[PDB]
Amino acid sequence: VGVGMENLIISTNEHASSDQGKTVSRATTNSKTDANTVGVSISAGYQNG
Amino acid sequence: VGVGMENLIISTNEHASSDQGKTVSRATTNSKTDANTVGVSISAGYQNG
Repeated sequence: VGVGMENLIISTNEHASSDQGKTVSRATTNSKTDANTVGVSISAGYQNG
Repeated sequence: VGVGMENLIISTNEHASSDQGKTVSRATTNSKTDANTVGVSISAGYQNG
């Protein structure tokens, strides 16, 4: 009795995945600011004096 | 009866994974602001008086 092989079949055990996603968002911002400025200027020249 | 070994084969049981991803997004912003300023200036000098 002998055994002969006629075909070899390979099944790869790899895992494949796919993902699909959607996002919607809304943001609201309120801002409040105050500023203070102090300035000093010195000028000197000759305009008819 | 004796047993002799001719080859040793090692199969490492480590898990390898790869991931590929793409993203597209769009944002829209609307802004509204109001500002108020009050200023006071004092000047003193000598220009023909």
